Amino acid sequence: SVVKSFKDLQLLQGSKFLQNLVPHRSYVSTMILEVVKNSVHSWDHVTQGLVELGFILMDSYGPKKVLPSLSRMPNQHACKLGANILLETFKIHEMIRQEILEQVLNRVVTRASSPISHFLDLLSNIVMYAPLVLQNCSSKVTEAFDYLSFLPLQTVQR
Amino acid sequence: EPSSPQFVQMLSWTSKICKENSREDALFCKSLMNLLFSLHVSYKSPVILLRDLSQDIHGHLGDIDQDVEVEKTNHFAIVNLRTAAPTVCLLVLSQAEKVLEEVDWLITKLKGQVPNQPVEKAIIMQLGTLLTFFHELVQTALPSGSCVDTLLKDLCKMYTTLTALVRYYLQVCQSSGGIPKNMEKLVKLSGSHLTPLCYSFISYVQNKSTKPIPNLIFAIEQYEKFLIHLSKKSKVSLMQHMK
DNA sequence: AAAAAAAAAAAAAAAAAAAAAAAAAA
DNA sequence: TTTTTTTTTTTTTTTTTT
Repeated sequence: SVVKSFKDLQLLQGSKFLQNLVPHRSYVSTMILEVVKNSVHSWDHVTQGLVELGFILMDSYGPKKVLPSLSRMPNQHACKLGANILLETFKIHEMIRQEILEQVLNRVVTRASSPISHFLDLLSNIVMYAPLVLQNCSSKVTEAFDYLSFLPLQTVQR
Repeated sequence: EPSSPQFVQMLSWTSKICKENSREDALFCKSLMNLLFSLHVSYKSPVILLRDLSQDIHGHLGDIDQDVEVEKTNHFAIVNLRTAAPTVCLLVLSQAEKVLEEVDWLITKLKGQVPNQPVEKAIIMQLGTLLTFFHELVQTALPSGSCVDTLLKDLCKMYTTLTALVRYYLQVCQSSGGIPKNMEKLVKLSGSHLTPLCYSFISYVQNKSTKPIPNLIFAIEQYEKFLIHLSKKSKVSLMQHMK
């Protein structure tokens, strides 16, 4: 339901003839990012499923072809919807830090053969956003320092 | 920005270069036509430009029956015997494939829908203009490279879109009751103009001496079968328009 | 008034895309 | 003689059937 939405949006944006007919529909991307805003109050039931959708979108649609439009642009846009789900979910839900942050790190550290640039982007965003909110969930970082020797060099620099 | 006057200035300049300068070198014509199309399709539907370019291809290449004297060189100057035969045909058929994908998306959303009337009016307008476009190309003699099988595949896509359209008409005809008149002219044009010359083109490609031609004949017979069911369940005889 | 092989998991087939090789032109 | 393009092949992914 997310990949179909991005295919539809790419098809309309590439052609004016379809822009004249079809009146501007909300897409599943904007609806999901509304769910993450809505869930702040009491909806903790929702947010453990937001985290699983985030990492299913990133895990399934991340790059591999560099280690084209149709294999690239509705898969680039889903994988960057994933990171947006997890970064907006990380900011407001003060209890699924250490469930995103130990799972981002667990994909950066252990995979290291498949391309993982998207997780380093997400980890950069998560850190850079607030290291003030990461000093309450910091030991998940310093347990991946002990695995730094065995990584390839570019992953260590990154 | 695609609504700016500088967009229209760039589109007019590109079109003027396309209307004057010949330049017999395939890569230059291909990249310049791609620039023109890329500008055009973000402004308005390209079907007029596709129609004129098919007329140029028909005028340069000729006909299958070798007794049709047609020359329409006035339209677009970047059309040559060494340019329009290998390279321009693939580009105009690829853009036509894109327009067929767009109307397929519209047809599928119109099936799922049951905002109603102008949508289907624009759909049958694009299909009519593309029908005249395809009518101009089916009579021509293309080289036996990728061009002929690309024409068969895109004609299969054309007939598939027509089949899906009359399928939506089969879905909708019970609630309202009746066929709009523009659809009647469209099915007259598809029966009279396209399909006999499609048969003649199959004979033309077959006589000169394996998968696309069975696909195409299956597509056209499924079109005729769904048209039988529509002409029964619509209280109108659309086979007197057909041959 | 006529139409279908869909029947939780797995396997096979088809399609598409990417890479490699070969041929041609300067 | 080299570089680019085109054509073919192989691999991977998705869908449909048992």
